[PDB]
Amino acid sequence: MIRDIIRMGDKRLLRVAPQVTNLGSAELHALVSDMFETMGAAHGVGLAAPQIAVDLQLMVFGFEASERYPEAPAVPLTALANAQIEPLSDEMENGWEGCLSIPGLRAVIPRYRYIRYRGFAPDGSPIEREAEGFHARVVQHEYDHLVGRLYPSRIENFDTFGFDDVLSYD
Amino acid sequence: MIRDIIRMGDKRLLRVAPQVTNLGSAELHALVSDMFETMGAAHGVGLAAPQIAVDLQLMVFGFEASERYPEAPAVPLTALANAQIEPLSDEMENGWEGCLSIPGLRAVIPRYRYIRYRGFAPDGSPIEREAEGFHARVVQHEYDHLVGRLYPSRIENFDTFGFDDVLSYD
Ligand SMILES: O[C@@H]1CSc2nc3ccccc3n21
Ligand SMILES: O[C@@H]1CSc2nc3ccccc3n21
Ligand code: NA
Ligand code: NA
Repeated sequence: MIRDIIRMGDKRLLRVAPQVTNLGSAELHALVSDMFETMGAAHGVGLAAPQIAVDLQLMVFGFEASERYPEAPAVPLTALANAQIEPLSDEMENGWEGCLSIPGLRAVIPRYRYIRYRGFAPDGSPIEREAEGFHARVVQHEYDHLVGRLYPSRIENFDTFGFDDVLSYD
Repeated sequence: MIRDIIRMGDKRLLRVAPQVTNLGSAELHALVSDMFETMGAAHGVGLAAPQIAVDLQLMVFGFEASERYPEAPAVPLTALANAQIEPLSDEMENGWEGCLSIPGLRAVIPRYRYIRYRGFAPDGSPIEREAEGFHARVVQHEYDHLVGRLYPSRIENFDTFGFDDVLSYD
């Protein structure tokens, strides 16, 4: 079932989300299924549960082909509970981000080029991966939702922030 | 004649505008007339010429009653060329701002409570005023356009940035 994606300005995007404690259950499966469905109808590459007003440490993400990032390598379809992130180097990298809770806009945002992330699949099996580049940037971005943070508070160059149909920065 | 209001992301909002040198002329009058008309149809309280892709140090502003700031005292209808601004104290004050080039959004922005501004009416007579509060905040905001600056780069508390129909911060 497709859920409403709540928009920047809602206090529910601002909360610190608690852990998921129902791994392997029917309720988590249905929620995760809703999130992939919702991500998909809105053409997202990642979606964090608080963007659907569900206060949990959960995100889904991934795709083969993105309408919005027609330049980006495939990121595996992934549902991730209780995400923890560690930078594997200090190399920062700039890239374009948008967000389904901030429709119509995009900005350039610096993120770690290399990370490891860890957590659990919805069936409870553990997940740990090294990620680089866009894959990494997705996971760091969806993680910020779980701590009540959106991309605008990460912008360093406000010349790059604007509407997607109008921007012409490189 | 109502002009297109260009949207955040256009490089033309980012420029340092040159001075107006055609005070008292027919061309400036028609431009200023267009700006009041454009401000009015979009329900603005201020409009700076670069928001209409006109690269000049010019702004119009003022109103008796605002749809968007139903709480705010009347600010006199004013067209101002070659604006210069000086804070008359260091008291900063927070208040809500939006912008016609950033439709649908608003944030809390700190501005000087007290200023003086100086420049010229379109007929060439000089203007100097002390302004406080909302009047001051309008003029400082429209001035930032003339130097290629929008309000998001002034936000200190990103919890207050969001869509106008969704926000519930105090
Ligand atoms: O603009 C898209 C739609 S959803 C999403 N999550 C993201 C994380 C990083 C970079 C881009 C995105 N986007
Ligand atoms: O949201 C409105 C529409 S235009 C404008 N210029 C401004 C300057 C300061 C505070 C608010 C505004 N606004
Ligand atoms: Na918060
Ligand atoms: Na600039």
